[PDB]
Amino acid sequence: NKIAQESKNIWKLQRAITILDTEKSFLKCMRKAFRSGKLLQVGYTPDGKDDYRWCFRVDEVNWTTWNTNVGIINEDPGNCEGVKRTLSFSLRSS
Amino acid sequence: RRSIFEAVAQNNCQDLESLLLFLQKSKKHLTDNEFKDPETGKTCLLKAMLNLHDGQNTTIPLLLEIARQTDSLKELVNASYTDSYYKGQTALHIAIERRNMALVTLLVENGADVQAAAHGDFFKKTKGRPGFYFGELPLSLAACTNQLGIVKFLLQNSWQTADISARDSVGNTVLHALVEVADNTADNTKFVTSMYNEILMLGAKLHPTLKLEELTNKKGMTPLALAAGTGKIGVLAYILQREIQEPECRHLSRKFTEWAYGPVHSSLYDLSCIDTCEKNSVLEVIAYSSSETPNRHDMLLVEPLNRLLQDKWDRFVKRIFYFNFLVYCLYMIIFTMAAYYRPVDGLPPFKMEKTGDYFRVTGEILSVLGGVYFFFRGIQYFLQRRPSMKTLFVDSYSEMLFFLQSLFMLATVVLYFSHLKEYVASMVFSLALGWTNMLYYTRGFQQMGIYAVMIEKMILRDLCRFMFVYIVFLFGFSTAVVTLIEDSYNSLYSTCLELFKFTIGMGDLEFTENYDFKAVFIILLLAYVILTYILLLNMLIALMGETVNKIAQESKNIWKLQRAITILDTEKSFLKCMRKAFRSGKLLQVGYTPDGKDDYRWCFRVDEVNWTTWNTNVGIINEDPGNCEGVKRTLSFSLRSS
Ligand SMILES: CCCCCCCCCCCCCCCCCC(=O)OC[C@H](COP(=O)(O)O[C@@H]1[C@H](O)[C@H](O)[C@@H](O)[C@H](O)[C@H]1O)OC(=O)CCCCCCCCCCCCCCCCC
Ligand SMILES: CCCCCCCC/C=C/CCCCCCCC(=O)O[C@@H](COC(=O)CCCCCCCCCCCCCCC)COP(=O)([O-])OCC[N+](C)(C)C
Ligand SMILES: CCCCCCCC/C=C/CCCCCCCC(=O)O[C@@H](COC(=O)CCCCCCCCCCCCCCC)COP(=O)([O-])OCC[N+](C)(C)C
Ligand SMILES: CCCCCCCC/C=C/CCCCCCCC(=O)O[C@@H](COC(=O)CCCCCCCCCCCCCCC)COP(=O)([O-])OCC[N+](C)(C)C
Ligand SMILES: CCCCCCCC/C=C/CCCCCCCC(=O)O[C@@H](COC(=O)CCCCCCCCCCCCCCC)COP(=O)([O-])OCC[N+](C)(C)C
Ligand SMILES: CCCCCCCC/C=C/CCCCCCCC(=O)O[C@@H](COC(=O)CCCCCCCCCCCCCCC)COP(=O)([O-])OCC[N+](C)(C)C
Ligand SMILES: CCCCCCCC/C=C\CCCCCCCC(=O)O[C@@H](COC(=O)CCCCCCCCCCCCCCC)COP(=O)([O-])OCC[N+](C)(C)C
Ligand SMILES: CCCCCCCC/C=C\CCCCCCCC(=O)O[C@@H](COC(=O)CCCCCCCCCCCCCCC)COP(=O)([O-])OCC[N+](C)(C)C
Ligand SMILES: CCCCCCCC/C=C\CCCCCCCC(=O)O[C@@H](COC(=O)CCCCCCCCCCCCCCC)COP(=O)([O-])OCC[N+](C)(C)C
Ligand SMILES: CCCCCCCCCCCCC
Ligand code: NA
Repeated sequence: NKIAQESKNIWKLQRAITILDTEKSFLKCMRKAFRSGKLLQVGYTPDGKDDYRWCFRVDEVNWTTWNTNVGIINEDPGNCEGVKRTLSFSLRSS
Repeated sequence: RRSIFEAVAQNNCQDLESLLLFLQKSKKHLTDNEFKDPETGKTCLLKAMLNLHDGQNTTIPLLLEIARQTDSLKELVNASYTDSYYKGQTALHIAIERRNMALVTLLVENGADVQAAAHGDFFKKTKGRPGFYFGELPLSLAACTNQLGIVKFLLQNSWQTADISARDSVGNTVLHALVEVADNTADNTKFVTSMYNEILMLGAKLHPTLKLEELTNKKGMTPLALAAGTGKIGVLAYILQREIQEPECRHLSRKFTEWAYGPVHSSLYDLSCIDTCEKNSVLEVIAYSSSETPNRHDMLLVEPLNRLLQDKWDRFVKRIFYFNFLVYCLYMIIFTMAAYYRPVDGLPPFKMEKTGDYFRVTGEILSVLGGVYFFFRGIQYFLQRRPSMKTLFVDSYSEMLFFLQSLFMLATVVLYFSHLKEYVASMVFSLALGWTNMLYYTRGFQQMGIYAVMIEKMILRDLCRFMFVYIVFLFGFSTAVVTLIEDSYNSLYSTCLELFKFTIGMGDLEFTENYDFKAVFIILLLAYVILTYILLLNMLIALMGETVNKIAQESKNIWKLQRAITILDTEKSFLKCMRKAFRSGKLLQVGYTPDGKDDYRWCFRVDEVNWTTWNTNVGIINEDPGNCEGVKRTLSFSLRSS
């Protein structure tokens, strides 16, 4: 009754140590780890240069915060992965 | 060009007038079409609303001025993305997502078709990829965006009115699209049911002779059946308990009141598209659902579906089901005597000598008939449904075990005429399956049915997890024991068989002296009967208790679905026998159709009592002056007038 959630979270840590050891066992085999991510332009660095980062995408849905004039959206004009986007001349300026 | 999207992007309406002057001197028409952003199809208009600032660019008014003076205004507003991934997303769709009431007004003045189909892959069904499906049409975008002002606008603006009845690529109308977008969360459910009401009410003000909910998409699905086939319980609950108090939108109600004498009030639920209807019944779509199909088990707790099935149960299916249990018991009593009293001398088939040997053949012939019967009922279940390989093994646990029983029967026939003693091997399995399959017929009984659902769940989560680890340990230490044994229990079967005697409490810790190391032999069995008997069996009990605590309500709602599939199959088995299903309802006048004619509907009565809403000047009561079934009523000259 008590260890139901604790056992699920020891499991995910067990699986995690397997994920890491698998990565660390194959620095030579395949190449490294397949990088688990993508190098995306989130914006611009404060010195004006590009801010490219290895970033993980998580689609999310929200039925309460409808309007939310974000602006902080980094590539709105293309609205997905698709092909390369516009970068949205909003907040970024460089 | 390059600088135009730069200037349409940057809110700077000074350089544009210089290019109003430029495009004047060629044509503006193809040149804007040549100034569509390649690889996307963005003319300058779509670019503008993308890069807005506080709800206005201030180039959007100007870019309309370039297009109204100089010819061909339509090809700027009717324009859209050209790519296959945003195919058909006109600039009108943009204003609806960015929640700009104004720009929806501005564009529709200048054309901007309100029926532009946003075909693009971003705008298609779930796809397992990023995207938002709303129904491809701007009216459906507004409904799925919490823009009720933009809904009412696009239907009565002044110039071009949206079509409530129009369909998308997949045939889904707006209301279908309100079902596809639901996600079984409260705030979505609060909304979609609110917005489902308004368009559904609006479609009685405009186009008062349509009945939107009867509209079927490409897959022949209505918004109700699509809510039931896709697991949408909140929308289903809304559509089914729908009561609209407005006069000219009362016929669109679905939960009526027939009388209210004090706290008592008798409600009527329509049964259109729930009972054995034409295309897709809500009971069939719920009962015969694929296994993913979320909330299969909760969609029937939505009133009146419990009472409606419990009505069918108590009226014709209960008396038929108990006859099915009887004829199966007799069948099991007859295949059991025909097997108990089998020949034990010579090879099959076996000639007849005495009268006692005649009775069994009547029991053996008659026993094969049921195997043929339960064999075809499994072929019918296959072709009447076409279940996928997944659904075949994950929710059809009954039909598997009656069909499987049938296969051992026919194999018992193939071998009884092929001169082989292995008919007995199949014949005893068909018995053991058969008697275990009386646990099927515990589903006519609430306490025994729920009991047998728990048996199902225990087998699948608790015992299958158990028997993996137990067989790993068993075979594990078994090999370690027989390896140690030297010349008898020097076998892997007899050691695996002796190590299974421990769990059943029949384990000798000295079933061999034919070894050379005794510490090794007993440390290895103590290791076994601690990690299997003490630990893993008593752990199993602990897991079951955890399970029973959780599946209490889930097992009651798998039971009601089990019973429901029996109700439906009983109906569908007797299209010819009695007549159909006894109709489970009554044809009552709920009111008048908006064209003045009678609104007769097959409706289910539910008496209800209320000790809080005492006064409730309903008016929506449909036959108050007679206050019950009784004899025919007055119809109550209130709200109805025809
Ligand atoms: C490599 C091997 C290849 C094998 C290929 C072929 C495999 C064929 C068998 C597969 C199954 C083998 C047994 C293990 C699985 C579990 C069995 C069990 O509990 O399923 C309960 C079943 C429920 O019904 P339903 O389906 O209507 O319920 C569904 C269901 O709840 C669904 O989730 C709901 O969504 C849906 O609404 C609802 O409707 O209830 C009965 O089936 C009646 C009771 C039956 C008795 C239950 C006890 C155990 C029976 C099996 C043991 C038989 C003993 C004799 C064996 C002799 C030979 C060794
Ligand atoms: C030829 C002779 C053949 C053998 C004799 C049998 C012949 C065939 C017999 C056919 C008739 C079936 C029994 C009907 C009993 C009355 C119904 C009733 O009111 O039940 C009550 C409970 O009662 C139980 O729960 C009883 C036990 C249920 C398990 C099955 C017993 C079957 C009896 C025989 C076993 C034979 C085994 C096989 C033997 C080979 C009501 O049910 P409930 O719990 O309230 O749930 C109902 C659902 N609801 C409440 C949500 C609405
Ligand atoms: C040799 C070892 C044998 C057992 C190995 C088993 C595999 C190893 C590990 C299993 C547990 C981990 C896997 C989980 C799978 C989840 C997906 C799923 O649908 O699972 C289903 C079956 O999942 C099974 O694993 C059942 C497979 C065997 C069926 C029973 C055969 C009899 C076994 C008897 C023991 C003797 C064995 C034979 C004699 C030795 C159960 O999930 P569900 O029903 O969907 O639950 C929710 C239902 N709902 C969505 C409608 C609410
Ligand atoms: C699902 C079943 C439940 C009921 C059974 C419960 C036990 C598990 C069932 C297991 C099924 C396999 C049984 C043994 C193999 C077949 C016979 C054979 O040829 O054996 C050979 C292999 O000799 C060994 O010592 C065995 C080596 C490993 C074989 C099994 C692999 C793992 C199977 C899964 C293991 C479980 C863990 C993983 C899965 C959870 C020799 O041994 P023998 O048999 O004597 O062969 C004749 C030799 N003789 C000529 C000298 C006489
Ligand atoms: C939904 C849930 C309910 C339904 C459940 C449905 C059924 C569930 C159960 C399923 C289990 C069915 C197993 C097969 C049939 C019995 C074995 C057999 O035929 O033995 C024969 C041959 O056997 C061998 O030769 C096997 C050799 C490997 C031993 C491993 C299996 C031990 C069997 C027991 C494991 C118990 C494990 C208990 C826990 C799993 C007899 O052997 P023998 O000729 O006298 O001696 C040869 C010895 N030697 C060849 C090895 C040297
Ligand atoms: C979980 C992780 C892995 C764990 C690994 C664990 C294993 C580690 C251990 C490894 C060592 C195992 C023993 C090696 C062999 C010794 C000799 C032998 O077996 O028999 C000899 C003597 O037989 C006897 O019965 C006399 C006593 C023998 C020594 C007993 C040591 C007990 C250690 C307890 C340690 C507890 C460890 C608890 C571990 C939790 C030979 O004589 P026989 O002909 O066979 O005897 C029959 C005649 N008689 C009836 C007169 C006796
Ligand atoms: C409430 C429910 C549960 C309780 C009651 C359960 C049922 C009654 C309880 C127990 C049964 C008691 C024994 C029966 C007689 C022995 C066998 C026999 O004579 O014929 C054969 C098999 O028998 C059959 O296949 C069935 C028919 C038997 C013959 C008499 C008519 C019975 C009708 C029953 C109608 C169906 C059942 C009733 C429903 C319609 C024998 O075959 P043989 O190869 O010649 O073997 C020699 C046998 N002898 C030497 C002994 C002769
Ligand atoms: C010596 C003895 C003297 C006394 C004799 C006493 C005789 C005693 C009586 C019967 C003995 C056995 C005869 C066959 C019936 C087998 C059992 C059976 O059908 O159970 C069914 C009841 O069945 C019914 O309610 C209808 C009766 C069967 C009609 C067809 C018989 C097969 C003929 C050939 C047809 C070939 C073509 C097939 C298509 C027509 C079970 O009900 P169900 O609702 O189906 O539920 C099970 C299915 N499910 C769980 C998977 C959902
Ligand atoms: C889904 C499938 C398609 C469905 C639609 C169409 C279905 C087909 C239509 C009609 C039915 C016909 C089916 C084929 C029967 C062929 C004969 C036969 O099986 O003999 C078996 C006998 O039996 C035994 O040895 C023990 C009992 C097992 C028999 C299982 C048969 C049914 C399948 C149940 C599966 C259980 C396992 C799954 C559950 C755990 C095998 O042994 P044998 O051959 O007699 O060996 C000696 C004889 N020999 C020398 C000639 C070799
Ligand atoms: C106990 C039921 C019958 C067991 C034998 C099966 C083979 C067929 C027997 C009768 C012939 C049927 C066509
Ligand atoms: Na014991």
